Amino acid sequence: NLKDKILGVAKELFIKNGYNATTTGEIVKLSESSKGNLYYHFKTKENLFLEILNIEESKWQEQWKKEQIKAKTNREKFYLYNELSLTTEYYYPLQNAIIEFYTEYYKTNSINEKMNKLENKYIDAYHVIFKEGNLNGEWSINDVNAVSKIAANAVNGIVTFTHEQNINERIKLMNKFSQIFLNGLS
Amino acid sequence: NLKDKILGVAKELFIKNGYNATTTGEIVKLSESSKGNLYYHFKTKENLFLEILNIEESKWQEQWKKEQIKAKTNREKFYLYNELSLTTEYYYPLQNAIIEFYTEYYKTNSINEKMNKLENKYIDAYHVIFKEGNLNGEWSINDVNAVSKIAANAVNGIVTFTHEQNINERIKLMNKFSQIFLNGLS
Ligand SMILES: CCNc1cc2oc3c/c(=[NH+]/CC)c(C)cc-3c(-c3ccccc3C(=O)OCC)c2cc1C
Repeated sequence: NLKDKILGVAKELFIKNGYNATTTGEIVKLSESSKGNLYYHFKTKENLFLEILNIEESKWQEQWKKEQIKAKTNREKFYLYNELSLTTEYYYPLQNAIIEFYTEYYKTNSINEKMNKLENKYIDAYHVIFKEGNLNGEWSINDVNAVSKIAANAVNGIVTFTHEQNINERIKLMNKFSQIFLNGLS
Repeated sequence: NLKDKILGVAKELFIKNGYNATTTGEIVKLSESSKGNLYYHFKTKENLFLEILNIEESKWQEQWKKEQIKAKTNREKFYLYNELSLTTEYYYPLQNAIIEFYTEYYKTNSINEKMNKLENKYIDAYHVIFKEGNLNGEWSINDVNAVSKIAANAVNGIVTFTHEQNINERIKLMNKFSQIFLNGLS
């Protein structure tokens, strides 16, 4: 494909090198397509990167819905989502390029637009879990939105900053966190 | 002193121009030293930088040692420590060079190992809070090493992926997290 085969070459690049580290010159060569091409449906570079973040967020959200069936109660869904977070191939892998990207493009009032666009799509799973858990009487959370943002970010932090200790240790610290957290909601 | 001069000159060089832009040639001349001296003390730019990172972490501790006195209980120190980590990054100078360096040498066996020892120093601040909170029946934690690692990364998450929200909202969410988390230990 075209725009679709570029979005891949980019993803690979942003993940492998970082937001700046990778350039359009690079993208184009390996993607194999005149630069101008990129300019059509991919206005700027933020547009391309912001693009990938959306697809990646969506791919992940989709994977989770197709896997959350294995968790009967919302309590389990909390535990599970946080566990899978550590192993997916989606979105989380380029959380580091997001750190760059923000610091490097953080002074454009276009900053909080698509950038908050994601916030909402990223804390969604938690909103459902807690909301539904509230209905489902698994706990009573007066401020679902606050708790979802906290959980989302706390978890993202655990997945992103412990990227060296052996995988199974991670799975366990994560489960201890999920435990302490939910325990604090009651 | 000349070693100290170099570190000082280099730190400010990193702040203004960032990690990748700062050159050792500039570091050598502005500190009135020499390539050879720089080599003898640090071997490489990467290494000189990690060195600064270590000096900075000690200042942080010294700072924390003087600040925690304002918090009588450990429950209090936890809240206070999480809030300081959030507010200071708003204006920590090197923060950028760090984000820049952090990703550059994030897949490097050598550097990544040294960096992990650096975070360990951060993580200890929590260890102390939890061990002491134990000896005071503020809570009972039988896996302090684990809970410390969780606090650190959870907090880091909240501090890192939340720059779009306004500072009052971020601080409110952080104190809420501290509350939720702390509650899950009783
Ligand atoms: C009141 C003066 N304020 C300070 C504020 C700080 O805010 C920081 C925010 C961050 N924001 C999230 C992306 C990250 C990553 C590191 C920080 C460090 C840090 C940087 C390099 C090497 C060691 C440390 C360090 O302190 O390491 C162990 C504690 C830091 C240090 C001091 C003194």
